[PDB]
Amino acid sequence: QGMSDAFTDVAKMKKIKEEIKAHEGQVVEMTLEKNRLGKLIEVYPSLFIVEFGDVEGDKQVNVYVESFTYSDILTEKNLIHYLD
Amino acid sequence: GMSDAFTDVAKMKKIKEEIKAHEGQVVEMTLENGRKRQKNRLGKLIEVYPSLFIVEFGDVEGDKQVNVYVESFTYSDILTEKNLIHYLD
Repeated sequence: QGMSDAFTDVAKMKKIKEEIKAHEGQVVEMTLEKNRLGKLIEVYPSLFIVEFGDVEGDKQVNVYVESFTYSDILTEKNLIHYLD
Repeated sequence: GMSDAFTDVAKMKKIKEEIKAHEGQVVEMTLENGRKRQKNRLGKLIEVYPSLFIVEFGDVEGDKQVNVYVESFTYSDILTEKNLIHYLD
């Protein structure tokens, strides 16, 4: 007895890409497996871009931009949560 | 001694101006290494931000590629000549 179809790499990757695209322009909470809030400023086919340091509740002196691959999420290197 | 045209402050101001002015248009870029430029690429300057800019490669006529991808660059990357850039009309 194993994780359902919902947890195959192909299913999970499909969901990750969908969820990221759907949240473009909105706030995300992200970790490095020190949590940060960022704005999802750009979403592209092979990468996405987050601006950190200027979200209310997580304001920092340094405002910077970081790119992530979808693999960063799939592999659980970085965890992401989509804030409404 | 090179003139004030080539001080870091001068060059940074010009880089930022040139990128801002060229948003939406085509750039030619290549990595600094030897005299004979290798693997030059054409891309569209699709976004300009305060700390960086974003180029889409692979869909410019004359340099079309199977894979279309974006890459971001800092203004420091250009200032320090890690990547070379030219603004095509």
